[PDB]
Amino acid sequence: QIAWSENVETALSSMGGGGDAAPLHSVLSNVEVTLNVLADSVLMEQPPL
Repeated sequence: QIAWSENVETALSSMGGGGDAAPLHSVLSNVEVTLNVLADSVLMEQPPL
């Protein structure tokens, strides 16, 4: 949560110049990428913790 919050804060601060392109997409992509790994890592067998 902290990493996501800092990333979004930095991206919004950078974008503050009247919509400077869209770095937020990268952040969003990052989340999706991470999510994909989780969606791949839950199918296998894992310890309960």
